Amino acid sequence: QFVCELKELAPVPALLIRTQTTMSELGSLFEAGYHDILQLLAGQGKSPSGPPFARYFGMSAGTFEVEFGFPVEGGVEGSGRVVTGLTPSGKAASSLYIGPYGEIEAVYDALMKWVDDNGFDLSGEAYEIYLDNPAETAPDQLRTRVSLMLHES
Repeated sequence: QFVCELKELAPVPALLIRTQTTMSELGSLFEAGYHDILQLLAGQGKSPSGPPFARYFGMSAGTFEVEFGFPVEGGVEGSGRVVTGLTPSGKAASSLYIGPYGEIEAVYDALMKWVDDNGFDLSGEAYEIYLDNPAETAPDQLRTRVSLMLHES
């Protein structure tokens, strides 16, 4: 029920916040951080050049790495907690998930199955691209591009 593909991601400029967090703080972290990035861009008379995303690394049960932000045209400067960087690069198993974010584990299970069957090894990092904003999109139509980063051995 999920179409999974091997994709070679090309990196582009991004404004990001790279930190470590726990599940209970994640919501507030994203709320304040994405706003930070947006206001920083606005202050410079600019805007994002792509949809927001987040990279996850570690166990959700403890403190895990989370790096998130927006792709940008570049030439923009970071400030405070916001830094300049790149969107992910390299190989990944990717699928487009549609529906409420809470039920996303379904696509992850499909992706992991795909990875095993295609002779790839997981890097451990997950990359999600939030194409639609849950504030103005009905659950059934909410798109999230999910990608599990891959190793090469």
